[PDB]
Amino acid sequence: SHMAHQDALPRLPVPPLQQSLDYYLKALQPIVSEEEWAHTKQLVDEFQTSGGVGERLQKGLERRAKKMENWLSEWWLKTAYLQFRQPVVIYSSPGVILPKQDFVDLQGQLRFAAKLIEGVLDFKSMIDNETLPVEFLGGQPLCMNQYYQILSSCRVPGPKQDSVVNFLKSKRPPTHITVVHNYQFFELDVYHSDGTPLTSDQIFVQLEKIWNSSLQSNKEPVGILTSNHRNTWAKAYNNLIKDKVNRESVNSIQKSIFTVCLDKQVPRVSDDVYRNHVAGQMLHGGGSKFNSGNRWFDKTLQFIVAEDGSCGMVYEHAAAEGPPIVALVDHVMEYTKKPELVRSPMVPLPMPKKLRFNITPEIKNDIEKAKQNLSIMIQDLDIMMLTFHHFGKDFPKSEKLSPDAFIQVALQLAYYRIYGQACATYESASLRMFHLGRTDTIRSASIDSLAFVKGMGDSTVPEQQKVELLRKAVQAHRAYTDRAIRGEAFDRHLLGLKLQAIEDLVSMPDIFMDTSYAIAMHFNLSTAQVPAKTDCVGFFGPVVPDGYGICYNPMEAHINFSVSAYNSCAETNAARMAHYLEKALLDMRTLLQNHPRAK
Ligand SMILES: CC(C)(COP(=O)(O)OP(=O)(O)OC[C@H]1O[C@@H](n2cnc3c(N)ncnc32)[C@H](O)[C@@H]1OP(=O)(O)O)[C@@H](O)C(=O)NCCC(=O)NCCS
Ligand SMILES: CCCCCC(=O)O[C@H](CC(=O)O)C[N+](C)(C)C
Repeated sequence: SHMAHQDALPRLPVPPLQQSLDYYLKALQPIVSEEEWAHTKQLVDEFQTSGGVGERLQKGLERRAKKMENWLSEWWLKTAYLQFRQPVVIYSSPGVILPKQDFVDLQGQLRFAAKLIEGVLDFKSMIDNETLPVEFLGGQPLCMNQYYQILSSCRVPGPKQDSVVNFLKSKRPPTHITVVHNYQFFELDVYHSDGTPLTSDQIFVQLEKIWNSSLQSNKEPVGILTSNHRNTWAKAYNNLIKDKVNRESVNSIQKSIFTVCLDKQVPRVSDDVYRNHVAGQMLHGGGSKFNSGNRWFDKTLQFIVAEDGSCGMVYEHAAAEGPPIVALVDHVMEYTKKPELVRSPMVPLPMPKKLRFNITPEIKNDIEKAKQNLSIMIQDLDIMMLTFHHFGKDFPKSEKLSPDAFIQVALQLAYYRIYGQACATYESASLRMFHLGRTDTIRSASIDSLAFVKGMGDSTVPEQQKVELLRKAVQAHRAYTDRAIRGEAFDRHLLGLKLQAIEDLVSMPDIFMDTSYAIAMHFNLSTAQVPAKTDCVGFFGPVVPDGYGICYNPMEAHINFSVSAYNSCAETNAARMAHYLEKALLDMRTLLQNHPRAK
């Protein structure tokens, strides 16, 4: 970002070896057997002995930190995304459900879309001018690098690994966005010759031309190709761009500031599954027969505007994290609520260029294969959207407890109630207080949380006694959270030690081939909090076949929840997990209310 600000930021540290290993052993106690823990304990001692393997790997990481801006940056981006070969849809690209808008006709839909585009361009002005306000977390300045990765960027299919292109700072920065309607892409300039951005009224006029130039959905949904396996898409992509026209259209899409998807009307569904269907529409598009072909999942930022008033977005994870994305959302949404002023008669405008695609028998086959693949993915995705209206951050705070920790502890309780045991739990932690920092792992399953979930369901433990255990678990989780954001967690560290071993060309350390580590890294619960002023909520698929994907936005009086699971695993059920979570939160409130502290 603004290089001045970035330079004053501390560099991602490398936690002490013995410290991280100690935290690791503690986080394992609640998720592994005594026999397994005892063995790991032995591997740890040997691993960190003087003159041992761990010490050499640690030294390597410290050297890496001295010759790079962030010793973790490239490794993370690579292992977490660029090398992740599964489809980006559902398994990687997070989806976001925004507050439903009130437009009831085409003009209204296009009206909001125009306002949204203008709001994004407004936010972009701060990025180009580097005037974007500095943010804080834990009272520390935060990295703003992510904001210069979301716009005018795109992921690119690679035979072995993927790459990312960013034109935000190219010789002549893109001044156009891409609009998709009925699977057809259009190149739309949102800036005038002089350099000033088009007005909402002006953008609206352009969207109309675009909409009328693609009234029928007869064209092939070429964009659905971006939802297939990366290896398959890499090859299909290479073929697709062999045509001059096709390559030209793709280039326009990749360079576009961002994409706006004008989704078509979808079959009315039951009211008890409506929100789940809107979440699916934002995450994957619903299917090849709906709006899945009306997208380009390699594009970093995709804003979706439904015909029935619904709206949201889906973004490619290799670019940024949640906070930056939601920050842009809060600004855009708040912008669409701003009144109108200058309604002067706008001057004529050019016809948005239509990014055509020359289909061939081979390309057609690729599209069909993509449809088939996407159909399987969607059929296996189990989503449950839960709006916890009972309460929000308000109650936990009135109890002098961290809301997020309260929620995480509630999730642990809910899981234990269902399966009778704890499980490796992952909660995203922001490392933005460090230059180029992304995230680390907060492990919600601990000695204190397990002690709580056990005593909580113990009909032989005094209700007041469960209160102490509850507060202790919450405090323990808050402590872990504070350490994580300060670069004191151990997950990314341990990952670094393993990649370092690989780089040092030494045999894989036993500690990394240990069963305990496999268990610890197999997150049956993958979660993250998406704080936002806008009453929205994010969602993503589970990270493992037998796990859940839980995302939430804690508001003051309520909490927006999203729970995902796979139908391939009979042991998991999104609705059930959501219900136990809701009940878990309530029971914890009841417990605390039944035993006030003040007198
Ligand atoms: C882990 C994380 C979410 C915790 O955030 P947090 O703001 O500390 O969450 P908390 O629940 O502790 O605090 C929320 C509110 O409760 C309050 N609070 C916390 N502890 C409290 C206490 N003991 N008593 C009273 N109030 C308390 C906070 O002041 C805050 O108040 P606000 O509503 O006025 O802002 C954050 O540190 C982080 O890392 N976020 C990034 C996650 C991410 O990257 N997500 C996207 C992944 S792609
Ligand atoms: C709208 C975005 C909601 C959060 C998505 C998220 O948490 O992505 C995580 C990023 C990280 O922790 O590195 C990964 N995860 C989805 C697997 C938790």
